[PDB]
Amino acid sequence: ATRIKNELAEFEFNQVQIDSLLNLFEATLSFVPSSTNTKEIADISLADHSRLTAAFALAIYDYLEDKGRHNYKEDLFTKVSAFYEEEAFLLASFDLSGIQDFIYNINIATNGAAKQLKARSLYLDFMSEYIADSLLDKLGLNRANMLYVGGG
RNA sequence: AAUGGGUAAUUAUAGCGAGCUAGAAAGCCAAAG
Ligand SMILES: Nc1ncnc2c1ncn2[C@@H]1O[C@H](COP(=O)(O)OP(=O)(O)OP(=O)(O)O)[C@@H](O)[C@H]1O
Repeated sequence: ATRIKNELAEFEFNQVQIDSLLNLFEATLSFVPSSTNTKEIADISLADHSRLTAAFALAIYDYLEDKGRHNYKEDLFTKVSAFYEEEAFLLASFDLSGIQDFIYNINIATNGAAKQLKARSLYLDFMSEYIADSLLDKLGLNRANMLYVGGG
């Protein structure tokens, strides 16, 4: 808690610093549970649970501000079981193809052998990173919605 | 007693039965670019 209070003080809430706050949770709160007085939710960390809750809560707003509603107590608080059945979320994805054809393009008599092998598998890691972080600001979203990123 | 003859046994016994050092190096290539 003192690690939180030292870095939450001198801090600004904007898209410039929309992303340093997430690592402040994903490092510090990475092992702290959520709602410990329970019988089922024993393993959902507060770094992940706050990351998913902020991921959904933006997507309700982009689902509702496009349909044209402005009040939030009749389609959320009373029509909760209707929203439990209402399809309101996409699970997007992507798949970067041709990764090993690009990484393992090394051959005998390659003038840079291991440096190009360590660069190309890092290059496609940033490319798989930038496909995420450029789709989210083309939209109105950010790194909470990205549930995973890996090898493509 | 003379005289005629040799007869049987053993045919090697007990051990050691290989030990240690080396078990692929240097180039090409790749690296350095
Ligand atoms: N960035 C990466 N670096 C290293 N290895 C990777 C990377 N991305 C994927 N791989 C490895 O390559 C395998 C498959 O990669 P591939 O490019 O065939 O994916 P894919 O095209 O989605 O395959 P499929 O068409 O069968 O779904 C994975 O099992 C993974 O181990």
